[PDB]
Amino acid sequence: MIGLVGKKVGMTRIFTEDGVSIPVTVIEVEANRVTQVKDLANDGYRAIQVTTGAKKANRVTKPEAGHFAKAGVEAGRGLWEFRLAEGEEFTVGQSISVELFADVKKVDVTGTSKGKGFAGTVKRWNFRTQDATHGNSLSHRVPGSIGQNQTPGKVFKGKKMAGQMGNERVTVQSLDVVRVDAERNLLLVKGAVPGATGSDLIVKPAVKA
Amino acid sequence: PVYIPRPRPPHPRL
Amino acid sequence: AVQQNKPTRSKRGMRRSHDALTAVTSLSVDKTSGEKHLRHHITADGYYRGRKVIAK
Amino acid sequence: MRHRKSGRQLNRNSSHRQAMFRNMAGSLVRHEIIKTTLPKAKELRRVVEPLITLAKTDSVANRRLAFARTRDNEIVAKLFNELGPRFASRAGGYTRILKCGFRAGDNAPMAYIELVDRSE
Amino acid sequence: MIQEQTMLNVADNSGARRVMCIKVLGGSHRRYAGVGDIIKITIKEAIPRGKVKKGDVLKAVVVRTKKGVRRPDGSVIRFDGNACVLLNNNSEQPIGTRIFGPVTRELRSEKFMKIISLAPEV
Amino acid sequence: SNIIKQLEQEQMKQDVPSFRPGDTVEVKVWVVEGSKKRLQAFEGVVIAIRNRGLHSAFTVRKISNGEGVERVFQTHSPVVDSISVKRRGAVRKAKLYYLRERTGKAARIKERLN
RNA sequence: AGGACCGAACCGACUAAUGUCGAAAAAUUAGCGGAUGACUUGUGGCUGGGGGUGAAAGGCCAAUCAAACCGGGAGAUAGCU
RNA sequence: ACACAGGUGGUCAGGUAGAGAAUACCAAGGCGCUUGAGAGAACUCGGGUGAAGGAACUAGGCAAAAUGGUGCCGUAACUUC
RNA sequence: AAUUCCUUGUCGGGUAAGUUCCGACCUGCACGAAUGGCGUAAUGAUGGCCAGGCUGUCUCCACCCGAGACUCAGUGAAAU
RNA sequence: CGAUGUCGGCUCAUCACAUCCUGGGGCUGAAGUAGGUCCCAAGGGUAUGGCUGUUCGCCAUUUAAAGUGGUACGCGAGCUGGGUUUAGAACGUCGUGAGACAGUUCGGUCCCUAUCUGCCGUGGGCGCUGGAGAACUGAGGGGGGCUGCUCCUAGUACGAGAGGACCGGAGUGGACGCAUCACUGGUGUUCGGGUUGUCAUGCCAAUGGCACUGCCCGGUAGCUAAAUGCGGAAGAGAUAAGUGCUGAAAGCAUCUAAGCACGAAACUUGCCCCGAGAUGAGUUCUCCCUGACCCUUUAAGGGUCCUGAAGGAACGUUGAAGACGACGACGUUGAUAGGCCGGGUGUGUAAGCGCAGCGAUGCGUUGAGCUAACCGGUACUAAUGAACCGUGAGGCUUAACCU
Ligand SMILES: [Mg+2]
Ligand SMILES: [Mg+2]
Ligand SMILES: [Mg+2]
Ligand SMILES: [Mg+2]
Ligand SMILES: [Mg+2]
Ligand SMILES: [Mg+2]
Ligand SMILES: [Mg+2]
Ligand SMILES: [Mg+2]
Ligand SMILES: [Mg+2]
Ligand SMILES: [Mg+2]
Ligand SMILES: [Mg+2]
Ligand SMILES: [Mg+2]
Ligand SMILES: [Mg+2]
Ligand SMILES: [Mg+2]
Ligand SMILES: [Mg+2]
Ligand SMILES: [Mg+2]
Ligand SMILES: [Mg+2]
Ligand SMILES: [Mg+2]
Ligand SMILES: [Mg+2]
Ligand SMILES: [Mg+2]
Ligand SMILES: [Mg+2]
Ligand SMILES: [Mg+2]
Ligand SMILES: [Mg+2]
Ligand SMILES: [Mg+2]
Ligand SMILES: [Mg+2]
Ligand SMILES: [Mg+2]
Ligand SMILES: [Mg+2]
Ligand SMILES: [Mg+2]
Ligand SMILES: [Mg+2]
Ligand SMILES: [Mg+2]
Ligand SMILES: [Mg+2]
Ligand SMILES: [Mg+2]
Ligand SMILES: [Mg+2]
Ligand SMILES: [Mg+2]
Ligand SMILES: [Mg+2]
Ligand SMILES: [Mg+2]
Ligand SMILES: [Mg+2]
Ligand SMILES: [Mg+2]
Ligand SMILES: [Mg+2]
Ligand SMILES: [Mg+2]
Ligand SMILES: [Mg+2]
Ligand SMILES: [Mg+2]
Ligand SMILES: [Mg+2]
Ligand SMILES: [Mg+2]
Ligand SMILES: [Mg+2]
Ligand SMILES: [Mg+2]
Ligand SMILES: [Mg+2]
Ligand SMILES: [Mg+2]
Ligand SMILES: [Mg+2]
Ligand SMILES: [Mg+2]
Ligand SMILES: [Mg+2]
Ligand SMILES: [Mg+2]
Ligand SMILES: [Mg+2]
Ligand SMILES: [Mg+2]
Ligand SMILES: [Mg+2]
Ligand SMILES: [Mg+2]
Ligand SMILES: [Mg+2]
Ligand SMILES: [Mg+2]
Ligand SMILES: [Mg+2]
Ligand SMILES: [Mg+2]
Ligand SMILES: [Mg+2]
Ligand SMILES: [Mg+2]
Ligand SMILES: [Mg+2]
Ligand SMILES: [Mg+2]
Ligand SMILES: [Mg+2]
Ligand SMILES: [Mg+2]
Ligand SMILES: [Mg+2]
Ligand SMILES: [Mg+2]
Ligand SMILES: [Mg+2]
Ligand SMILES: [Mg+2]
Ligand SMILES: [Mg+2]
Ligand SMILES: [Mg+2]
Ligand SMILES: [Mg+2]
Ligand SMILES: [Mg+2]
Ligand SMILES: [Mg+2]
Ligand SMILES: [Mg+2]
Repeated sequence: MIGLVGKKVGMTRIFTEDGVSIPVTVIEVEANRVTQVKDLANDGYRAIQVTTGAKKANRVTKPEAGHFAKAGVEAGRGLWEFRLAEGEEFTVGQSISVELFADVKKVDVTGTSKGKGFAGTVKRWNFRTQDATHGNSLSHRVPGSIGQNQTPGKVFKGKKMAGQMGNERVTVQSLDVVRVDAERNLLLVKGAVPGATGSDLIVKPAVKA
Repeated sequence: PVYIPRPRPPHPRL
Repeated sequence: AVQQNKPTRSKRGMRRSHDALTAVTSLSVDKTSGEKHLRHHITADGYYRGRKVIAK
Repeated sequence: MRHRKSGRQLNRNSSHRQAMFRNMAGSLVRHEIIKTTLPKAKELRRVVEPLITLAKTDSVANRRLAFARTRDNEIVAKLFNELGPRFASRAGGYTRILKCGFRAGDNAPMAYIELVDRSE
Repeated sequence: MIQEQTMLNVADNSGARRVMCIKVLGGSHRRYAGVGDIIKITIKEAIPRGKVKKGDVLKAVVVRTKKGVRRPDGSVIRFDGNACVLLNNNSEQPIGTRIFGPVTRELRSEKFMKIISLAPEV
Repeated sequence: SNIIKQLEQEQMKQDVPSFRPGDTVEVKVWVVEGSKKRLQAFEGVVIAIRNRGLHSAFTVRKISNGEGVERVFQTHSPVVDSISVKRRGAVRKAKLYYLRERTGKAARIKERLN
């Protein structure tokens, strides 16, 4: 089915009576309000656009404000989109709560991983460090060779070099839903999800069974 | 100039 | 380490196509003294947002 | 990679930074307004405003803390004698930064930092 | 975290005193041996009339590590040294008849029941 | 976070007694040999305490049959059934890691009797 | 007492790193050797080019050494480029 | 060749600790080394710390780590004693 | 063997595993007696090998402190 | 030959397939297990040590396996320098000798600030035909794809016994990857404490500087691995080798000629990420601007005045964003940062005072004091009115509909 848009509310653990400790990420999933329903006749595919949270009526622009007023919902902190799965139908202005996940066992969570900035090859690609001693000249964390010789005469595309690490769209799949608490608007999922505290997460039912 | 340094020895292609 | 051919005036100017300075888009007029100044900077006489703050 | 970290290094080591901010705190308490660089002023807020918060309560242990942190008895007296009573009702924010152009010799962003009572 | 060249104390009375891990068994490129793990050892130090000889190559099961085991609740059990029980090289079947120092529940399996029974603790 | 504090309060146990590093403490924890649920005692000196609300832990250092053992217990973990202070110690450090390189007579803490 | 020992100055230069369009045409930093002697150092002097001097490496003889440098024979000669 | 991390003989040489002209902190005295201001990526340099392991590194324990003082006890083979 | 080609000779020791090392053998390609032979205490910034300790040398890197690198202002090269 | 750096190692690879493992199959002198041989198959994977400068090889112990080759037997403007290749020295040997040795032995400077191509990242410009804010589609591209063991089936099939399955399930690992910091830890020169030497604050007391953070002991946040969650798939399509069904040519036979099936980690998908400069520049939603004159070759023309929207940019406070740009959040109608308040955390019973003691010191006040980056609040300070850019209804042709 479709997913929800939550916010990463940090991590903690659930102690169970049988003794186990479960590391859970806490995702506050407020009501996702449908701002637009896309269909084959007009858009060519079936999806719902949702919003969540709240913005200020000075940071919401006139185009955004009109797009929200057409739906009848109040402005949220952005818009997301979920493809419909042939069996569900949503109306503009409908609220979807975390109760959508009441029966879900595993979810995929998509976040924007924490940004590491410009990373070297050791950190970014698990490149092996060269010698610390034994004669090494200024070449301890340097990448080593990047190509062969005259015969290729070039570096191949997709060479693992240094560059921007993190700050990108990551999906962690098949995380156990530990708890769905509808009154608190909370989803407790086992393990870590991408991103920092307070970042948007997209939680949808697991695509691999 | 007046002083030209000796060039560095080549790689010993021997 | 070093070039095999000298670059051209064309390549030189194309590289310098990003070296152009940006002028300050606008200057601020002081509430009280009416002097020009940078946003969020005191004026040359020591006013900021209409009040004498330095008296230099 | 600097996530959630505070404190400007200011291209100094820790001992030099500590001594420089001790001196600058003394100078700001003495003159009630000083012209420095903008990053130095922003970093000096976190040095001088705790000193005034300390000086709000006048005990011997507080005098000795202020001395351990400023190393100037004239400064420790101006705090606890003038600035503490002056800012007794301020809930923080005893300093004000005013950006003032750029330095001639190196084009450094300049800022005045003053105490918000200096209206005389 | 036992790897090759790690020296372990001997937790049984098979005669060995210090052994060296020469191979972490099970899996290519496998790096470490935790508690319930079988390693290949050589005997670096033994007692004169023991059941094993110095320089013997055989197997051993780790029973205590300084690194320790973590429990499902997050708890940790660490020890002040790495110890192992020597096993016959073909069938594991501990060589000694006594076992010194405590062990952990991680050793409660079908093949180390002898060890879990002979141990003086846990 | 208020949300996480609310989720952790509802799990924190209230029976947790007061103890300090240096105190000799018996921790009774739950052991499972399959069907039966037994209670096992671990008595030793508290060498470290980590106060983090629900994530609080404490390291107890025992000297078992020969080998010395340390056990980091999670305080609010349901496997820890009970914590009792058998003896109060009079150290003046928060962490007693120097007790690791001490044995016998050099490893004994004077009693607090405060 | 000692071409004794440990160790500063001092005299060296074993290792490593840096530097290698250097701070430096030989260094710096950390260690290292000798450190009352066949020691080290100042000032002055003497030995000179097939000559000197050399606890000897063809080492050194003014950042030049299997024959210094300067000037001359000299526009040597160059079946080579 | 430089306002150059080099070289350059002699004399004077205080305090506390110290065996000391070592070393640390100071005195007298003299300086902050003639680009600064920010930021706080990779990587390089110079350092600090490090779970478990402990030479598995490597040509080689290179480098690093380690040892380190005084007094007393005690000290093997071998020896030219 | 600073000498031995075959050759990593053989046997012994040391290692789980030793082309190195140490001991011995002698089949010395091609030792040998002042161009000295053999030994040798002490000595050596000497060559080789082993052990204890010690460790970021390594498994396998992590973090931190500074100087650069990066941005701004000023000055302003070089090989090619 | 007016120089194309030469072994091995390291680092990083990349391709082939003559395939080492895993996958599929035929034959077997294939009972099972386990093999042999051949065919298909390159998706992924494909040891650590001792010796030696080694490539190689020997050995030890693993592994599902420890593939074979190409790539200047890849890779020194990436590293090393043990070997080979200078100058010293010695041995054996050769030579009268100087010297020589695919003989050995000890020692012996490894430069380059990247212009271009390439590659990894990240921006600016313009375009995309009125402008703008969003959300998408998805051409196309990349990533990923490994595998052990145990148990059930079942001690069943098979087998005289020994031994011992296929097929199909379940669990738990190794290596690899992604994320994260709840836990366990590392770090934590920005927190607290102990302590040595010395100097200073007049002195005592208390503090501060310096001594590598002087040396240490702990330790917040952040970052992080050794910590912890997750992943490789299932499925689908089309196939390889192979196996067929029906079936003539060729009355039979025949997998093939017509036709119809099955068939593998290979291929296309499915999973994840990028992605409309996809100039073939796409779609959807929303928002904004509907004022006049002059001139000329009355041109998709130029000029003047008035008008400046949506939005943006700039500036400021900044960020779990970041080299810089960029990106995100705020700018008084405000929690953006600092301060402050409360808490937490860490350290660990401050100072002063009093008491005991000859004193060092202990005790009480007191789990005190202090406490970074944390949490929750709070306009005290700083985020200024403005100004700036961006316009004024958007070409032609044709077609389809209301006039
Ligand atoms: Mg970041
Ligand atoms: Mg170098
Ligand atoms: Mg280096
Ligand atoms: Mg430029
Ligand atoms: Mg911050
Ligand atoms: Mg200091
Ligand atoms: Mg309590
Ligand atoms: Mg002497
Ligand atoms: Mg000297
Ligand atoms: Mg000399
Ligand atoms: Mg040397
Ligand atoms: Mg000597
Ligand atoms: Mg000496
Ligand atoms: Mg003289
Ligand atoms: Mg010679
Ligand atoms: Mg000379
Ligand atoms: Mg001549
Ligand atoms: Mg001449
Ligand atoms: Mg002539
Ligand atoms: Mg001529
Ligand atoms: Mg100068
Ligand atoms: Mg000078
Ligand atoms: Mg002295
Ligand atoms: Mg001195
Ligand atoms: Mg740095
Ligand atoms: Mg260190
Ligand atoms: Mg370590
Ligand atoms: Mg520690
Ligand atoms: Mg350790
Ligand atoms: Mg050890
Ligand atoms: Mg080795
Ligand atoms: Mg190796
Ligand atoms: Mg090496
Ligand atoms: Mg060394
Ligand atoms: Mg050292
Ligand atoms: Mg010979
Ligand atoms: Mg021999
Ligand atoms: Mg001879
Ligand atoms: Mg003779
Ligand atoms: Mg000598
Ligand atoms: Mg060895
Ligand atoms: Mg630069
Ligand atoms: Mg500049
Ligand atoms: Mg040539
Ligand atoms: Mg040429
Ligand atoms: Mg093939
Ligand atoms: Mg393949
Ligand atoms: Mg392919
Ligand atoms: Mg595939
Ligand atoms: Mg070797
Ligand atoms: Mg061989
Ligand atoms: Mg070549
Ligand atoms: Mg090659
Ligand atoms: Mg190259
Ligand atoms: Mg090479
Ligand atoms: Mg190089
Ligand atoms: Mg060499
Ligand atoms: Mg020679
Ligand atoms: Mg694909
Ligand atoms: Mg691919
Ligand atoms: Mg945390
Ligand atoms: Mg810690
Ligand atoms: Mg620390
Ligand atoms: Mg931490
Ligand atoms: Mg004084
Ligand atoms: Mg005092
Ligand atoms: Mg001083
Ligand atoms: Mg000093
Ligand atoms: Mg499939
Ligand atoms: Mg604030
Ligand atoms: Mg007290
Ligand atoms: Mg007190
Ligand atoms: Mg006191
Ligand atoms: Mg406290
Ligand atoms: Mg507080
Ligand atoms: Mg106000």
